[PDB]
Amino acid sequence: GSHMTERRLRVLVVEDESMIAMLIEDTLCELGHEVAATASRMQEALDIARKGQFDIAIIDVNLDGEPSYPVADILAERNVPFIFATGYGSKGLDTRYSNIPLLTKPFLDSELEAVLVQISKEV
Ligand code: BEF
Ligand SMILES: [Ca+2]
Repeated sequence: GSHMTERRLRVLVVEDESMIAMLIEDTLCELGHEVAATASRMQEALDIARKGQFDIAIIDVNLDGEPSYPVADILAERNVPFIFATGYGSKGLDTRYSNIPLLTKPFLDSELEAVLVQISKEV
């Protein structure tokens, strides 16, 4: 309807080290998001999952330890509006995006895709 949202856009992207940290400050720089998430954190990672409408969340890296806890995995068995990427590459996350913006944060076409494969969709 009319009463919608335009400032609730947030993206929580996390993983072991901070390689994802500044990797986010650049995303919000373009989107203008309010606050993103850096490094893997069970406390903040829970906010990207329990929120339900946090826009997007990335608890990548699930290898050499499978550090994804039941907060991201669960977030996958149902998949809401968001995106993800880990050593796996998304088994089949079903989001309202298109099942195309997913990966393992290999740094080369990851996060960018999630923001490039969308382009809003208003051509
Ligand atoms: F960087 Be998260 F290692 F996958
Ligand atoms: Ca990492």
